[PDB]
Amino acid sequence: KALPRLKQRYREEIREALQQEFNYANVMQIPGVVKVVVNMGVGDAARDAKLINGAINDLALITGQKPEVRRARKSIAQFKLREGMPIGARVTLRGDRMWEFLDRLISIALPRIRDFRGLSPKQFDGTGNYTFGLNEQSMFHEIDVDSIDRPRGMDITVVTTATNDAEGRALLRALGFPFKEN
RNA sequence: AGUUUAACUGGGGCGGUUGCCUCCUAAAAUGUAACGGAGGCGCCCAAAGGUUCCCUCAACCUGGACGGCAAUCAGGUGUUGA
Ligand SMILES: [Mg+2]
Ligand SMILES: [Mg+2]
Ligand SMILES: [Mg+2]
Ligand SMILES: [Mg+2]
Ligand SMILES: [Mg+2]
Ligand SMILES: [Mg+2]
Ligand SMILES: [Mg+2]
Ligand SMILES: [Mg+2]
Ligand SMILES: [Mg+2]
Ligand SMILES: [Mg+2]
Repeated sequence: KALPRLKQRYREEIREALQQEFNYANVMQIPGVVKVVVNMGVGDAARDAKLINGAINDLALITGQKPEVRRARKSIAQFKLREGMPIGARVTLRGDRMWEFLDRLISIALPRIRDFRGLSPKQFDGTGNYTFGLNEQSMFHEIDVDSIDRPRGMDITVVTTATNDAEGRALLRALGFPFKEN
């Protein structure tokens, strides 16, 4: 009875546009976004685990889902890290949660991006993938700026079903992220 | 005053060893020496035990920023090279 505007968009207009613009043999060659990944590894828990709790608090308030933290999958003396210390916080999505969060992000954080300049095609990998790292956490609405103690990191990435980068870029710009003009 | 004050030893003495475990020497059953070649043990564990269940890496291209050659990542060749 309730469902996200991007879900509808995908069903009716994005799918039709991509089909027309690439002449797929079948309807569903249309790649579809698979997983929005939201993790973080500070690397500072090796000296103090207090900041990890705050980062997870930010992740929970941003998502409402309870992020996990992983240990030192290997151990490195140079990084002063031993296996078993928690360094990486994760929080994942799927489906309606994926696209509600994506709509909120596109509507709020992107126009809210200080000195926003658009994102380039070239950080793809040719297989329809898209991932990079957030300047600052404070960009988000539900988070409180008066309570942020130290500027820490967040990431909410997107992925595709695209076989190559061509379809990935086509559908992604159809969704309408701010690609550069070069 | 009665006694003790090791053996191995390529002469003795000084060095080193003295039991146990792994490999090679070992001639494709076992076994098989040398002061031959090389390494460890005199523990750890209420779970690192039992069982049931889930699942499997690392190699890999990219980076909304720190964050770098490497921190967490997901897309999608991935057969122990972890
Ligand atoms: Mg894809
Ligand atoms: Mg006598
Ligand atoms: Mg003798
Ligand atoms: Mg002699
Ligand atoms: Mg001698
Ligand atoms: Mg034999
Ligand atoms: Mg003999
Ligand atoms: Mg020894
Ligand atoms: Mg058990
Ligand atoms: Mg992935």
